[PDB]
Amino acid sequence: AATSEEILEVHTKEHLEFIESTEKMSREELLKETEKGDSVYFNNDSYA
Amino acid sequence: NATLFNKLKELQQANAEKSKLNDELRSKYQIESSKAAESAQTLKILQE
Amino acid sequence: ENSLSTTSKSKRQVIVPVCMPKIHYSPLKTGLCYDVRMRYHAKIFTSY
Repeated sequence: AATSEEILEVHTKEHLEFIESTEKMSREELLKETEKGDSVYFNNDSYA
Repeated sequence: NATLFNKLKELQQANAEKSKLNDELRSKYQIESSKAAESAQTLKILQE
Repeated sequence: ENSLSTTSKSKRQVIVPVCMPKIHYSPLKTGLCYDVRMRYHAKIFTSY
């Protein structure tokens, strides 16, 4: 898998903290961020 | 009418329980997934 | 058959030596990347 060092080269800190925080969210929080973004879906099993 | 309604309700009940079985398999899937990732990472460090 | 028909019983002297062929495409293979760990990420059936 990709480490943080190579993935921060083009992507920002805030996006990485966002995707790192959305790993262990609730059910309803993942559903709320799924309806928040433009045609996306998150998961508990999404980060790795 | 009675036979058709009993078939409908049995099919609805099967559709109700299969989602619960799928969610159970999803939870077991995630629990296996974390250890699978750790074993893969340790094999990578051994490889390096 | 031919009237050309070269006629000399003698061992021909060696001209070139046999070396590694100077090509760099296709004695090689084609790389493939695949892992089942991408199949972890699925969707939460939420609406119906």
